[PDB]
This record gives sequence, structure tokens and C-alpha cells, in this order.
Amino acid sequence: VNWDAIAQCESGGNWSINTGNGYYGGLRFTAGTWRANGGSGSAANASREEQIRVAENVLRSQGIRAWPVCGR
Repeated sequence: VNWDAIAQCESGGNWSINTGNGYYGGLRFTAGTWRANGGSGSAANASREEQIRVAENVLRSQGIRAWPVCGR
């Protein structure tokens, strides 16, 4: 799917964002969802491709419903 378009809606495109609001990275991952789908450390330090790779696992276990508005 178009992950770049989804990321723009979720964080304006900043893949390395860590506002400390509980969500990390351009796709706004929680620490739980991140690792539980094959993530190392924090999503804010993880590369774009590595974030996209973990998102593919999220999309397969939870679905596109993980991004209620930006998943469109």
C-alpha cells in the first residue's frame, strides 16, 4: 500500500519524529505495536524502510484499521 501517503497524514512526513506523546516515527507507532510486530529499539531511530517493514506486519495482524483516518 501507499505508506508514504499514510505517513504524511499521520505526521506531516517526519519519519524521525518523537513528540513524546506516546507515538513514534512517521507512522506514529506505539512502543507495544512496534516491537510486537518485529521492531528494534524505537521507531523514531528506525529507518523509513524499517518502519515500513514493521507496518507490513501490523497491516497483516490488525489490518488497515490501525490507521483509522490516514489508512485510506
